[PDB]
Amino acid sequence: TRSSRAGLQFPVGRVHRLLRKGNYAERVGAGAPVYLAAVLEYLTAEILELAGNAARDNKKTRIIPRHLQLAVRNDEELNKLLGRVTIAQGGVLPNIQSVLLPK
Amino acid sequence: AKTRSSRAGLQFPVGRVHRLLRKGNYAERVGAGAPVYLAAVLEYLTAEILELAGNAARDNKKTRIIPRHLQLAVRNDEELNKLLGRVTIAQGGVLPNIQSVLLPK
Amino acid sequence: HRYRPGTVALREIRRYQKSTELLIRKLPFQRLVREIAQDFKTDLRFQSSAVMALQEASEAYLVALFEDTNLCAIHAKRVTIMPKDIQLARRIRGERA
Amino acid sequence: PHRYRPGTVALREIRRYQKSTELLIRKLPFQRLVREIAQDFKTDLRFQSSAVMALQEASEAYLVALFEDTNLCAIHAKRVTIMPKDIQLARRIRGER
Amino acid sequence: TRKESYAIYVYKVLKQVHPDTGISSKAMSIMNSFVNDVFERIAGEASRLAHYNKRSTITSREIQTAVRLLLPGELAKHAVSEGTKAVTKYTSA
Amino acid sequence: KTRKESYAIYVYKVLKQVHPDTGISSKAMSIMNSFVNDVFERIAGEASRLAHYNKRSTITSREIQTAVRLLLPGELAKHAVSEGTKAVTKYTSAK
Amino acid sequence: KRHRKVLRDNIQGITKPAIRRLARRGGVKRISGLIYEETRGVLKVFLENVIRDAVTYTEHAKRKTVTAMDVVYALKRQGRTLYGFGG
Amino acid sequence: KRHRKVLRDNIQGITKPAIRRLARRGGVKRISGLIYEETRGVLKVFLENVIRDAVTYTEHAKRKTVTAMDVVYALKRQGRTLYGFGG
DNA sequence: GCCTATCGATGTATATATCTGACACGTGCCTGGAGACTAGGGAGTAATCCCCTTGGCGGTTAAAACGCGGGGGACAGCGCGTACGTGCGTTTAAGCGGTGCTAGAGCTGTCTACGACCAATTGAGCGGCCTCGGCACCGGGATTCTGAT
DNA sequence: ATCAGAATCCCGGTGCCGAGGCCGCTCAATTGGTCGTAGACAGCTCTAGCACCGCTTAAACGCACGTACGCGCTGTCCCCCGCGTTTTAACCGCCAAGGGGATTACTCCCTAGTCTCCAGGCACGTGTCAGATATATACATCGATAGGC
Repeated sequence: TRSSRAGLQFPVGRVHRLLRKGNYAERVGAGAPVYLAAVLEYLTAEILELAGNAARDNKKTRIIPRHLQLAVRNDEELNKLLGRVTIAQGGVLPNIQSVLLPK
Repeated sequence: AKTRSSRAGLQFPVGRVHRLLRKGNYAERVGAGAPVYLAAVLEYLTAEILELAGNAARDNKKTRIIPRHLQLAVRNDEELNKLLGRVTIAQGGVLPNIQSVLLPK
Repeated sequence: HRYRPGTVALREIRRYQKSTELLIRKLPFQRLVREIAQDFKTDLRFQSSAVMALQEASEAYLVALFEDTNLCAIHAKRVTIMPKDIQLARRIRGERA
Repeated sequence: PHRYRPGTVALREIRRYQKSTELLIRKLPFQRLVREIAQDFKTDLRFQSSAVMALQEASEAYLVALFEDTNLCAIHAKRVTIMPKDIQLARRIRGER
Repeated sequence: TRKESYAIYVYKVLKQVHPDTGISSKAMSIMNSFVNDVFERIAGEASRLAHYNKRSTITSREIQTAVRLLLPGELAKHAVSEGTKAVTKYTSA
Repeated sequence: KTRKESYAIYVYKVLKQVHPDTGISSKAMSIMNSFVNDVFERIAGEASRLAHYNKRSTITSREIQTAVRLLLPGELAKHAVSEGTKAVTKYTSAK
Repeated sequence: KRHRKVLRDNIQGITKPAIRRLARRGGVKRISGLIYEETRGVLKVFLENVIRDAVTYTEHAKRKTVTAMDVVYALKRQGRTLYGFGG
Repeated sequence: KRHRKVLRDNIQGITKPAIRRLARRGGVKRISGLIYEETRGVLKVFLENVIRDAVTYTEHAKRKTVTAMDVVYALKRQGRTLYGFGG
């Protein structure tokens, strides 16, 4: 299995089938989907690392769709990647502008 | 005849479009009805724009069509403004537009 | 007692931004979604998830309009948003020309 | 001495530049500015003649559509002068940060 | 060397519509970019539709359900009319 | 019946490596299932245009590296090149 | 009281405190009164542009049921991609 | 006069009446004075986001010359598609 | 104290006159579209399957609706005063052309290693089943603000 | 800064049902051999890029005057918010189908495939008029102090 021969978690073959059946090219090189699964794996490992910190920020052990909305919006480099994506059952960030507070 | 563009009654190519569908990796089996349909829809859009350019090109009294005329036509027509919403045309200028607040009274 | 005007709304904004569920009523929304289907094709059916997904892209468009509108009505030295503020904030985003 | 009322040369200036279609920024200072930005990313970069031109048209129309959308915010504040708080509003509404 | 373009095919449509109107090269290079820009908008959309519906082909119907998605109300209602006039005259031929 | 494919076990394997004492709701599991297929369509959808611009017909490992540095922002692209190149280099040396 | 009911216009189903609850999430302290006639016109002109895409996906697939991804694949056309609803 | 020249910062090459000519095309009658320090910061942060894409297309194609469609194919990534410059 | 006035003052519009540049137009020619054919599998069609959507009713229960009173805000008008525009003379570098080389694009021509292709084999990964504990949950006591003095 | 008051905040007890394993099981990933094309590599013209100067001519630069904005002020009106209380429709729960989604298996036409071919469509030259540019020429508008209401 190529998922362990590169030392990854995501399936190399399922991605490699999705690059041939998906008609993204005529030929798909063998170096491509092994490189592609790590890019997805680091980006998935980036999201849950900041999602799970929000779980301990509210003293929970399971990840609900609120904590993913808290991680992506607080981050500055993940928000440019998902600036147009809305997340279902997420709410918004708690912000109050300066003129709205009582004097 | 031999050419498919006459057999569809068009002017745009069909065999060129049929090659430019297959080698573009869109799908495995391009059906032979689609380049007849696709070359027609490309014609009507060009027949929409070139007719609207020469309307405004006549109003500045010029025989040729200039990119100022092409910016002036496709920003005037609302049905073309919704298609070309975020396309920048080189040598375009703008539409003439002054708001009513800045004018003197 | 009688609270002052302002500290009740500022308890709502501290409450609704903490919460994360739907703020539009479900059955009046799905009667709205069904009734604009008749202008394009009659006799359509809708799954129970498809008018749930159509709410979360309707709720998260008005919220991301009112957040853009409130920054406009701040900027004109006011505190109250207005229908003239919305038609500015729709003009700049390219939605309404 | 002849002198127009302040606020009338600009009205004749607007009705000249909306008729012309040439490039307002000159071709030589824009050519030297493009080369210094690429030097932080890659050294030893040549440029085609069109790629200085084709960068310039997409740099001007980004500014004019910005100067169209920072004008309306200044009218929204009952003003004419586009003070620089208007631009940092007008990029926020379009999502650019 | 050889560069495929559309400059003759925009010209014959131009003499079909405005028979006395010339066109500059800078205006012709816009349409040659514009004709190609409608192509990947439509064919990029018709490719996404056939993969979604588990098909593996692009017929003349998938173009018709990609044109109505892109173009607005008054423009798409005439493109489907002129498209169906073109296919039927080909299948009669 | 219908057997659908997903990314259910693969995200839950990754979450346990960086957080052992952490569960995940199925509602969030549908997000990361839809997050990866949004990203992987965006990268490979960009990798099709890269090989087509240079008139080539092969997605090798290079076009993904010049698609990762395009989509992703400034800081995240410096990591995914480093994570990506290490993955192929352990894969090429192994058999 | 009954002789005939009101049967209001189904756009007033998005009620006046419901719109008010949306602006409180959007960080607005004080709302006008003429906005309640306005924001129904925004949501009606917005759901028109999504359901028109949602029908044309379903009309092509020869179905009668606008499912979840006849909305998500319609929203991705408009660039406002939704997550969480599978696929 | 010469002992050393100024050699200004190349962002002041986009001169003060040049920016003023851009706002006159954009339908602005009266411009502020602090805007000339601002709009150089906008154009520098804008050309950074295009040339970063323009290099990475050329760096992949093993060339040293950012041609016309290493800008047009970089602008189409940002959604602001340009016409007229071929292809 | 106001509308008109009537000036020359700068500013565009309009006039023909002359001319340079790209615009079409002709040619030869070659790559690629068309004719032709045959094999295969995707798509059509029928048929059967069982979810699941639409229907309305009952009941309930909290949100929606209606009204009032007041106060905070939108609103306009006023007076300030500076930071703008305007114009002039002065200085400067963009424009242009013109030298100078040569990198570097673009080209052909080889040639071999890579990935498609196919068949064989088995286990990772699916659905389904199943169980247990994380979080909803409230009630009380504990707190933190709020408005009023 | 104090006072009392509503409204969160927590602590804890409860419990429910969704997540967490478990198992079986099959489509699909892997291993393997075959294979021919794409692509890497090398060698080759040569067009376009870069660097400086030389030079004319325009825009940019700067400075002062002042004036119309921006700006903050007061006052005033009212249109909002906030609470209190009827009112109604939403949520939930259910009955009750049955259309249609989505399953199967089959048939066949249509597409891809290679083959042979042959002009449509290219590059390139080549006249030539269509706009570029202008100066003149008239006609506008623009303040400005003038006049009379």
